[PDB]
Amino acid sequence: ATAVVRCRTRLARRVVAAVGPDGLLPAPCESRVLESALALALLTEERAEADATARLTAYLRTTLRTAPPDPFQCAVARAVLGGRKRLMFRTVLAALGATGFPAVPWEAYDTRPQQSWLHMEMKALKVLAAHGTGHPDVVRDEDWRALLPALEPGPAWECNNLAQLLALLALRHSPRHRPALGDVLKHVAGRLRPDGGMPAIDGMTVFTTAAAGLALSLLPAPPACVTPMADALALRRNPDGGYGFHSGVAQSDVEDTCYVLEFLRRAAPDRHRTAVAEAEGYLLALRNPDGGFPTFARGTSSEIAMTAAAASALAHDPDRREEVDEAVRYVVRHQRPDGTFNATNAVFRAVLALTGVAAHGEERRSRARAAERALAHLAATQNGDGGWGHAEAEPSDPISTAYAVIALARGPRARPGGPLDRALAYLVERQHPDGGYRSRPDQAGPRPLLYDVPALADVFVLLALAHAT
Repeated sequence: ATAVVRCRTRLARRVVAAVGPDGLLPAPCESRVLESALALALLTEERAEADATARLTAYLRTTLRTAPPDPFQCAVARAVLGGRKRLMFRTVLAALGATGFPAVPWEAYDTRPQQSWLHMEMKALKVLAAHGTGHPDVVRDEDWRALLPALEPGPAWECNNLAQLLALLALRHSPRHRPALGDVLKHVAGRLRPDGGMPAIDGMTVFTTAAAGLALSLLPAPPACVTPMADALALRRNPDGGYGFHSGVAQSDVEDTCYVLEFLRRAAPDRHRTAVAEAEGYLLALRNPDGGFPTFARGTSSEIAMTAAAASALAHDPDRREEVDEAVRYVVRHQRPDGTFNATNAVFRAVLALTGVAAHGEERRSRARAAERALAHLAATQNGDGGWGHAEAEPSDPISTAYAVIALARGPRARPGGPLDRALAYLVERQHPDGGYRSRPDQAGPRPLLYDVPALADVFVLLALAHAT
């Protein structure tokens, strides 16, 4: 056939091959400087795990020399080797001796409990700031109580190594929590990767399996493995009907749940009808009065990408027309004067909602105009090699390009030399001999700090090729 179809075929064979007999696509996360530096600080202050501390140290020196991350993580590493976001990051550096502690009232550190990861991280930072400024009396019992999960053995609570490491750095100052510290330090040291670093998270297998299942379910003849992958996802659903990003993550989120719902709707709508209905209920319970959807917790601000993803995922059931149209109207109202709302991810989400949801009359025209401007922004920012980078002046990467391809697949048909044609040729050219893709990562957490789940590059390119072919 075409070079594009041969590319899609080799990639689909690779993604299918990577799915295991348990139905999951493994998605380990690479070591990250921030968590590796915090682990080094913790083990060093506790004079523990000598072999792990030396490997962590060599990992940090190597990584600064050969592949340095963003400037914040570099300063964190050098500290250990030698709005609300600003408060968090400055307190981390101050905890490591790199800057002064923010001169803020202590209430600056208090956060809403349902943002449960951030809540524990900010309690830990409050405790470090209270001790670091010489006011340990400030810490109240409810501050310590929020940190208790960090003293449980096994993998980190919510798969979140940053939250556990910050909590332990705080807890080692408390005489009544120190009996539990020795055992967890053993578990922490046991997490080091082959390169000697600490990963940000245990993995992203739920997110990655769902997105791959969706991509596979969009092929002309989906492979048989979509059924065990649907099964593996549905038996991991949380009590509220939603999905966390990995096994063992109790905090459901909208983005994971939308990928699972979209996949299940295509691959197992009857076999998993109850899981489908429960994920729909999860999303509907989260919807804000303005018609948008938050990332995790209702009452928190609606976000464009989450609003667009939920609109698309809910559009299947005709009983939800009202909710879906309100969400798409929210997307139209929030388009920026340059057609926007990395750069290409939100455009992808918005364009699929703008063109997938059925509409006629004046609303059809309004949505069509919005999608045109978004696809025009993509055409205007396309790089000479046919790809897109994570911002307009950045070199191309396959994942940013994959997102743009999914959106452009909803525009006019590919013409030779046109933007979609050139983007597909870019992806064809970037396929590695083993059939896969290597890419700059685009997942962030805590925003804007990137972490690298390499399995996602193959999956998002496959999703793009499946949409575009």
